[PDB]
Amino acid sequence: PKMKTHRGAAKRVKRTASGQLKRSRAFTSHLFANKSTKQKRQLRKARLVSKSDMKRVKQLLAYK
Amino acid sequence: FEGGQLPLFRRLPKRGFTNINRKEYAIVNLDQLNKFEDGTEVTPALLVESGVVKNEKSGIKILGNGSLDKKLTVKAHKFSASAAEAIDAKGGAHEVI
RNA sequence: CAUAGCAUAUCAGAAGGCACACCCGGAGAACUGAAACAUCUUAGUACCCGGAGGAAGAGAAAGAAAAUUCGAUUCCCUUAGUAGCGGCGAGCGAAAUGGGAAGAGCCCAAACCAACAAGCUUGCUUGUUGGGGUUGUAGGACACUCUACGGAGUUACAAAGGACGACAUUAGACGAAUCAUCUGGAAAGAUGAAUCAAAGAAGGUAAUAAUCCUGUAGUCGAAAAUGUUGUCUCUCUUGAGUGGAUCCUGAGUACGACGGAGCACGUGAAAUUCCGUCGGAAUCUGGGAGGACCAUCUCCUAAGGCUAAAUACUCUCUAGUGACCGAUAGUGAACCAGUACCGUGAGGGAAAGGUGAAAAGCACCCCGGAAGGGGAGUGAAAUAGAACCUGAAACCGUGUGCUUACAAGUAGUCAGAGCCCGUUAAUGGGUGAUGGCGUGCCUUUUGUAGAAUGAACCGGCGAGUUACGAUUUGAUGCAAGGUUAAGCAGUAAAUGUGGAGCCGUAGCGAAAGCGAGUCUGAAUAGGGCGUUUAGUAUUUGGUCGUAGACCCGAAACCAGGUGAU
RNA sequence: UGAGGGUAGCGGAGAAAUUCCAAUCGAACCUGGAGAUAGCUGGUUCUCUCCGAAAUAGCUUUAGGGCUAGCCUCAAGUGAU
RNA sequence: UGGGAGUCAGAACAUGGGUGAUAAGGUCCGUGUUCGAAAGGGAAACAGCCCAGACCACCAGCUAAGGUCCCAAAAUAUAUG
RNA sequence: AUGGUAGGAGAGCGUUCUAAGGGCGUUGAAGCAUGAUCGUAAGGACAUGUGGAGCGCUUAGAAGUGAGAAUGCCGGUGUGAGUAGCGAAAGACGGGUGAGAAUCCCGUCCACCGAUUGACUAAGGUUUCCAGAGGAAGGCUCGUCCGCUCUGGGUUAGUCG
RNA sequence: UAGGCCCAAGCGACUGUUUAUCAAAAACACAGGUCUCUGCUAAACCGUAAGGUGAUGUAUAGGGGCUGACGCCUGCCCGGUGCUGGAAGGUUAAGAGGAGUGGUUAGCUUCUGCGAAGCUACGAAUCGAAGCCCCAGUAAACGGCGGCCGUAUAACGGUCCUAAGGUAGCGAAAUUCCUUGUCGGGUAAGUUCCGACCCGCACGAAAGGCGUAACGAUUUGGGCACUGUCUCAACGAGAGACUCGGUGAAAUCAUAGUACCUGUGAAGAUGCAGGUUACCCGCGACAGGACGGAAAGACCCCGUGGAGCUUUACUGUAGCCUG
RNA sequence: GGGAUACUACCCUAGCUGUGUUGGCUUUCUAACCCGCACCACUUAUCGUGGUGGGAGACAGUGUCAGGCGGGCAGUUUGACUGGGGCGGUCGCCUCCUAAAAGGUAACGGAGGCGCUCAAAGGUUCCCUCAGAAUGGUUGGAAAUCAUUCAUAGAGUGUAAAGGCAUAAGGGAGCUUGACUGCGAGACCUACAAGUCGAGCAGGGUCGAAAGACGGACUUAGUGAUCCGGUGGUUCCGCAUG
Ligand SMILES: CC[C@H]1OC(=O)[C@H](C)[C@@H](O[C@@H]2C[C@@](C)(OC)[C@@H](O)[C@H](C)O2)[C@H](C)[C@@H](O[C@@H]2O[C@H](C)C[C@H](N(C)C)[C@H]2O)[C@@](C)(O)C[C@@H](C)C(=O)[C@H](C)[C@@H](O)[C@@]1(C)O
Repeated sequence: PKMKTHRGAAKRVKRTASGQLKRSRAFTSHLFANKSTKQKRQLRKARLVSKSDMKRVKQLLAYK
Repeated sequence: FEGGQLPLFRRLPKRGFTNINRKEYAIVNLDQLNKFEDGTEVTPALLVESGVVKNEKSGIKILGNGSLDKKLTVKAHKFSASAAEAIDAKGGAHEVI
C-alpha cells in the first residue's frame, strides 16, 4: 500500500525549492535569562537539515 | 530510530499552522503571452483553450518576469504592478474581473 | 358469575441441519509494536452465541454546503497518506467537491367529512367502518377552481391469470474429403500422386493422421419448456390553480446533568450520533442544524413505515481456460482416505501409480517335498514373466592384469624404473619398486590439525520472493508541456474512447499576502531561501517502506473445548 | 477392597509433600489466535574478472545491539586544489 | 554530489608511557610494522619475528634473509688470533 | 597492471517453460553407462552399448533457476558383528509319522505345583472354540506342530443371570 | 519353619498419615488446651444470581487461628501496628440552596456600562455521613525484652529513651563464632558419648518451658553372643562366560594403511618437528588414552527473555463500608 | 471607663400570634415493598400460585452516582559501568598532570572545584600602587597602627586550578546604566543536536574637553531538548457573517 508520512516531522519542517529541508531551532521556548541577547537573536535564524540526517530521514517526508 | 538517542524530529520544535481556505492562483508571465497576436483580447477561457493554463485554481495572476514585445488587452483576477505597467507601456489595458 | 387453570375437535406454524464463505446483531481476548510499559496498539481482530437470506444492510432531507448551489441510498476512481487525531510518541486517518456504474419515490397517524353500536338521550362523547391526506420560498383540512383512462406498466407503489410468437432451442440426430510403395512386429512416418475445408479444435487407432474412428464447423431438432418477450381482456393517473387568515402536522419525545461507548477524533468545549440512571419542553409569531455560547443570515421540518438496480461470497452445477503440478510434486488423499495406525477422549493422521499393441499371462519335458529354476514355446522384445517401462548411487559379491608379509601412513601430489595394454592416435592408457613435499571440509573466531561445532553413507526435497508505494540509475517517446484513473466497446488480448484528476511551467513567508523576487527589519541596507530552464509517461536494475518479508527454532500468553476408566 | 456415582484447570482434591488430577503439573491435554515474538544460535545452493576495508571517536535502559561520522566500491562533475 | 555496503570481540612484535611488583603470552593509551584478509624462503616444528607480496606454462638464469662436515643445495675455503 | 575475507561493480555457463523460425527422430528421441575429446571457468560435443518415444538448435521472453553441511525431512543401505541376546523351572529312552524330527503323536520311567502352575464364577476380550487341509509369512531355534492361513461347522432355557 | 539381648542419651506422647518414580522422618494428623467470630435466612463458604453446604443442627452448638497426651508451670511491656469501644473535637466528594461575576441582544447615552427583561458559562456564606485526628482497653493478638562507662543493669551504679529491659526452669544444647572450651568418667589410646561448670557471640516459657512410664523399619553412644566384615585369602556347586550347531540386534560412525619419547602448537598431539622402536592376520582378557559414548551445562554470567511466590514497589481491581 | 445602646443584622438575657406553603429532626401510621412465616386449597406436590391471620415497613433489598478501604486477585517494573558477578563506588560541567615541545588521546589512573555571586564586584574619565624583610619606637602579641629603604608580583585579583595582569586585568574617587534594539562579512569547534568569537552597518544613548571606549564582571564552570500548561502584546488565521 501507500507509504505513510511522519506527521511530527511534517509539522516541524518544510521543503525548499531545490530539494532541501528548512527547520526551526532548538533551545527556545524556555529560560533565556541565563542566555545573552546575542544567543537569543541568533537562535531565531533558520537552518537546514543536515545531509547526514537526510540520509536517515529521507523516506519519512517523500510526499512533502 | 537512532538507537535511543533522541531523534531529530523530537529535538526540534514544531512551528506554524495551515490555512485551510488558502487562495492559490494560476500563474502566467508576459513571456507566455508573446504567442498571441496584437490587439487580441485574452481571457481565462482563451488561456485554457490555448493550453497555457491547465487548471484555474482560484483565479489567474499575471506576473512580470519576461519581456512582452506585444500589445493586447487582458482580463484576469489579479495583476502585479510590473505586469500592469509593462502591459500599458506597449499599449493595452488590464481589466480586473 | 367471570377467567385462570383444566378437558376436547381441526390444522400443521415452529423446532434440527445452515456452505456460518458473504450479511446483521450480542459478547469480546492475548501474544505483539511502542526497541521496557501502564494511555495507545494488536483490534472491535480471533473465538463463542443468535438471526435470517439468496443476497443482507442502507435508503428518499429536522441533509450536504456557503455557488448564482446540490441527485434518496449503495458501489468504483480521485480528492489524499491530504486536513486532522496522537505518552502530538508508536501509529491512526477522513469528508466535501469532481468523474462514473445503476437510477424510482410510495404509504401511514392527525386535522375534516358520512354512516354504525353503547353510554347518554341521541345533543355530546366514546369506540368501529369508509373516504380524505401526509409536506416548507409551508403541505393538507376547511375558503376559493373545473377534471380522469390521455397516458396506459405487475422490481415496491393496482393488474392481461391472458393467442402469450426460438429456456440455452437443452437430451438427441445428420455432418465433406486418400490411394500406392519403402523400412517395420505394426505406419499416422519417408517417397509420390490426389482430395475436402463455414470442418487444419482435440483425443484414440500396433509409431507422429484435416480426408481410419469418436468428433469439430454447421444444419435440423421434443418434454419439463416458453427467450420472458412484442397490441398483450379487466384495470390504469387526462392535476384541478390562489391565499394560507383559523385547525392538524408523530411526548415521558427532543433536550439537559452524571457515567460510558461509537464517530478518522485519546470523553472532553463534544459540536454531531447511541446505552443506563435521574430530571424534563415547545407547538408555524413554532422547532432543528450550519464543531463551545450569543445575535444576523442560509438550509431543513425529528420523535411513523416500505422500497428494486448497480454491490459481497461460492459447499455446489453446466461449459471452458492456463509461459499451473506431473506421483517426496500437486488436495492430507491419482491406489484400500480422513482409510491401516496412534490416543480413554477431544483429536492427530500416513505410506502405496506404470507388463505388453494384443493375455497371446509360459502347453509339454527335466531337477526338486514344494518353492525356485533349466529347456521348449508365445511375443518385435521374456536380464518385458505379474517382487513385470526405464533401472542411477550407496551397499553386497565372483573373476581376473599390475602390486603387497623390515614396515610409522590427511593416503594424495611431483619425480620415476619394471610389468601389462593399445586410444575420440596424442609429445597414449593401466599398475606403481623407490625418493621428495605434505596435520580433512564447514562454521565460528585475535587466533582452530585442533582434544571447539556439524555431518554414518547415498539419493531426493530443502532458504531475499510477490503485491503496493517511495527514491535513484539505464532505455524509449513527447517536450513548455507530459499523462490518463475508473468506466464503456472489444477474444478473460492488443487497441479505441474516456481530461475528474497528477507532475511540471515561480518562489518566499507561520500566515494574511506579495511576486522574480520574497522574509526579517522602522530601512530597499545586510543576510537566508530563490531566478539567471526541462520536465513528464511507461519500463529495466539497485535500495528502502508496509505486509510473516531470506529459512528453521523457544520457554510462555490468550480463547474455546476434552478428560476423575 | 469391589460395583455404581460426584467434584475440572483464573479450577478442583489434599492427616499439607508444591502432593495428585490418564507413565507430564510452581499451574493438565487437544484445537485455534499463530508463520506469536526472538537485538540469540545454526543454515542460506553455479563460474570468472576488477577494486577492496574495519575491529575507531561520539550518543544510546547503552555495552556481543543500533544511529551518524571514519575507512570500501560504482557513477557523474570540478578540474592542481 | 549522489547510488550501494560491511565494520563498532581485535592479536603479537618494537619503541614512548600509566597501572601492576622497573610480574604476566597481563591491562589501558599513543607511534610504526605484520596477521586479520598473505601463499612463498628462513627461524627444527611455530598466525603476529627476518626476507619478500603468488595472472598462467618451462627438467633456464641472477639475487634477498639465512647458510656451505652428513642428514640436506653450497667453502672439511683462505689469512690472522 | 592482475594475493585477497565483510563487501561494491561487471561479464558469463547451465536448468524448466513460452513465442517465432528452422530442424532431428523405430535406418531408434530423452534418460542411463563407458571413453585416452573440446573450451580460460561454469560447462559443451562425438562414438559405442542399454532403452523404446519424444527432443534439440537460433533470437527474444518468464522463473517453484543450480546444495556438502541447518543435532535439517523422507526413504534405501551399511558399521559395530556372525558380536550381545534367545525372557526364572528335569528330563531320558523306545516306537510311529514323515522328503526331512532334540523340538510333532503314542508308550514306560523320572520330576515339578500342590491355600496351587488345581477347579468354578464375574469384568474385560470377541470366534482365539471344533474337524479336515497347509508350511509362503508369524512363532526369539526347528517344525510333519500351533491361539498362524484356507475350507466348512459349532452357542438350543417357563425354573440359570 | 518359628524372638538376638542388655546399659545409656536425644526427638516425638502413643495407633495412624506423607513427597505414585532417589527423602517414611525429629515433618503432618491426633486426643487435650486456649483465643476469637456467630442469637439463626446465624457466622463462614460455593455461585453473576437463583439456589445450596453449614444443618432437617441452635452457644454443653457451628466456623476460624495458635498450641499439641500427661504432670509442674506459663513471667515483664499497650509506647508502635492490628482489633474493639467511645468522645464525638475538627476535615470532606457526590447533593440542596444561587448571594454575586461575566459572553451576547432591538435593549440606554449611539462613542458605549442597571446589565438590564432575557438566552447563557462561572460561582461562596453554609452545611453534608464514612473515613481521619484524639482517648481508653486488649499480648495463649502482631511484636519487643538494651544501649553507655567500673565490667567477661555478668554483680550491683547511674544514666540514654521509648512502653519496658528476661521470673521460674534449662544451658558448649538438633542452638556456642573463638572450639577438639575446661574438669572428671569410660578406652592402651575418646574432635564423638555420659556427668559437671557458665564466660547464654545468638536459650526461654502455648511460632510454649522443664520433665516424663509406655511406644518407634527414628538419631546416637557403649557392651555380651556371633560370625570370612577383617588379618588373608582357599576349595567346591549351579547360571552367565568360553568352543560347536541354529537364529541374530543396538548405541556410535568426516575419510582412514590409526606406535612411543622429548618438544611445538588455541599454552594437555595417532595424524606437526627430531629421534627411538616396530614382520602380516586373529582369539581370550584388562581398562590408561582417544579431552571416549550418553544429555544444544541444571553451577556462573548475559537477554530492556519467561514463569511462580512476597510486600509499607507502580497501577488497577472483584468485593466490603458509608452516603 | 475595657467594650458599648444615632440609624441598622439586631440580639443572648427573655415568654411570644399563625401564616401561601416550602425545606431538615424524632415518633406513630399504614394500602407500596419484603418475611428459607403460620393455617387453608390448586395438589398428585413442603417448589410455586392464590385466600386468611401475624411480623417488619417506607427502613430493608435492587438500580445509578460519589467517597474511602482493598496482595483477596490481576497486569507490570525493579538501570548501566564493573580486570566474572555481587557488596562498595560512580553517572552532567570546569581546571591541572598523565599526554610523548601543534591539536587530539584511555584506565574502578593521580589531584581539586561548579549546580553561583555582584546595582557595584558592571560602563566610562581621572588619579594611585606590592607584601615580606629588617630598621624602632606609645602601644608593643617579638609582629596589629605609625615611619625610611630594598624588595618583582613571593602582593592582590568574589569563587577551584591553569594561563595571564603595572596596556595594570590590582587599589580609590566623580558621573552613569551599553547588564540597549535589529543585523552581522568571516572564522573556531563539531557525527547530529548544540556550543564559541567577531570587525563593521543602521537606530537611539552614557562618560570624557576631545580622539574615542562601552552589545555585562581578567579568561575558562554556575544547567536541561522536546511535548504539555500558564501570562502579556499582535499586522496573522479560522466558522456563512460579526
Ligand atoms: C540408570 C539409568 C540412568 O542412569 C543415570 O541417570 C546416571 C546414574 C547419571 O548419573 C549421575 C549420578 C549423579 C551423582 O552424578 C554423578 C548425579 O550428579 C548426576 C545428575 O547423575 C548420569 C551419569 C548423568 O550424567 C551426568 O549428568 C550430570 C548433570 C553431568 C555429568 N557430567 C560430569 C558429564 C554427567 O556424567 C545424566 C543426567 O544422567 C545422563 C542423562 C543422559 C540421563 O538422564 C540418562 C538417559 C539416564 O536416564 C540414565 C541412562 O538412564
